[PDB]
Amino acid sequence: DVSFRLSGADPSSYGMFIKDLRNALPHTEKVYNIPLLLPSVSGAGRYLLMHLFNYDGNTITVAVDVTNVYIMGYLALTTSYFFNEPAADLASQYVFRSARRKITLPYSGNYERLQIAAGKPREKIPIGLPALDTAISTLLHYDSTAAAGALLVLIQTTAEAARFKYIEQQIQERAYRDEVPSSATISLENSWSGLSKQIQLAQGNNGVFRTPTVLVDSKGNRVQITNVTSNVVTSNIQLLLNTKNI
Ligand SMILES: C[n+]1cn([C@@H]2O[C@H](COP(=O)(O)OP(=O)(O)OP(=O)(O)O)[C@@H](O)[C@H]2O)c2nc(N)[nH]c(=O)c21
Ligand SMILES: *[C@@H]1O[C@H](CO)[C@@H](O[C@@H]2O[C@H](CO)[C@@H](O)[C@H](O)[C@H]2NC(C)=O)[C@H](O)[C@H]1NC(C)=O
Repeated sequence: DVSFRLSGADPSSYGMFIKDLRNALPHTEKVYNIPLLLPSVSGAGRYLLMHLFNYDGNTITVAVDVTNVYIMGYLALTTSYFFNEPAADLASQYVFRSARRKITLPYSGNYERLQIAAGKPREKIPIGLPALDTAISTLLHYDSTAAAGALLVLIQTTAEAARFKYIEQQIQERAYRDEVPSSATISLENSWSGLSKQIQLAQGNNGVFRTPTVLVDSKGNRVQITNVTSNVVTSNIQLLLNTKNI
C-alpha cells in the first residue's frame, strides 16, 4: 500500500507520497527511460490501496488500477463506493470485501461526466493539498454531488501528479493555498494517453511521433510535440499507459 497524511504535510512529504505511488506501479520494461505500465494483471494484484488521512487524521482507502492509474473506488469507514462502470464493478470483486455496504456512485470515472455531476469543469476547481484535505472530508460521508468535485481533486492530486512531474510540482506549489490547475496541467492530463501511445510508436520510428501531440506549455503557450527529445518526454512524463490498453 501507500499512505499520505495531510497532517504535518509539506512539499517534501507529498513528494515522498507521489514517489511511493509511482514505485508501487509495476513494470517490466522502460521505453525511452519511462516505465511502461503493464498490459494487465490478474486478481487482486491489479489494485493498489492508497491510505489518505486528512488534517484531523480521518482516513479513506482509494483502490487504484495499477495498469492505468485509474481510481476505481474507495472505502470510507464501513462503506465502499465505486464508480458506475464495468471496470469498477470488477474491482469491487477484489477490494473492500469487508465493507458493510457497497454504494455505486451515480457516474463513471471520466472527467466529462464528473464535471457534469459536480457542476463546474476542472478549470474552475482549485486543487492543492488543502483541497485534498477537503476532498477526503467530503468522501467520508456520502454526497454524490460533493463527491464528484472531491474526486476531481483526488484524481488530479494523486494519479495525475504520479503521471507527470510538472503536475506533481504544481501541487507542491499549492501545499498551503489552493489554486485552479494551470492550462498546462489540464493539457497534460488530457494528453497522457496520446503521449503514452506516441512514445511507444516512436520506438521504431527513430524517436519520431507518428502523430504530433499539441500541448500547452508552462508559460501558457501552445507547443507541438513531435519527438522523444522533447522535455515533456525527457523530464516530465513518468509512466506510460500500455498501447494494449489504447
Ligand atoms: C477511460 N478512463 C480514464 N480514466 C482516468 O480517470 C480520469 C478521468 O477520465 P477521462 O477518461 O476523462 O480521462 P482523460 O480524458 O484525461 O483520458 P486519458 O488521457 O486517456 O487518461 C483520468 O485520470 C483518466 O486517466 C478513468 N478512470 C476510471 N475510474 N474509469 C475509466 O473508465 C477511466
Ligand atoms: C524534435 O525535437 C525537438 C522538440 O523539442 C525539435 O527541436 C525544435 O525544432 C524546431 C526547428 O527544427 C525549433 O523551432 C524548436 O523550437 C526546436 N526546439 C528545441 C527545444 O530544440 C525538433 O525540430 C523536432 N524535430 C522533428 C523532426 O521531429
